[PDB]
Amino acid sequence: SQSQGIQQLLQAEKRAAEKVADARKRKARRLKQAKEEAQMEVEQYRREREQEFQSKQ
Amino acid sequence: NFEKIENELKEINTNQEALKRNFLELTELKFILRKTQQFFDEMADPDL
Repeated sequence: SQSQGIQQLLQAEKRAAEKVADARKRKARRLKQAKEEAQMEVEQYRREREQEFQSKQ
Repeated sequence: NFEKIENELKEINTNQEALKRNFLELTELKFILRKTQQFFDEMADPDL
């Protein structure tokens, strides 16, 4: 019936809303991971050149 | 006296026009609102 089908459509759009929300969540998580991973590699480099600086000393 | 008589007659006439113009549309809106509840209430257990 038309009413039931269209209500099922409202459900379909709520599904679409869920999908887009999932996309945004993935993006935020991935961006945060990028930030942290870059910071950690930076820490590795910082310590490495600290060590080389002390060796030259 | 007569000038005011004519003025107020015309005022009431134009007011009737405007009021009817608004009234018809808002009444049709009332009816659509009423029937759309039946349209919506197939499985409307959730809030919206």
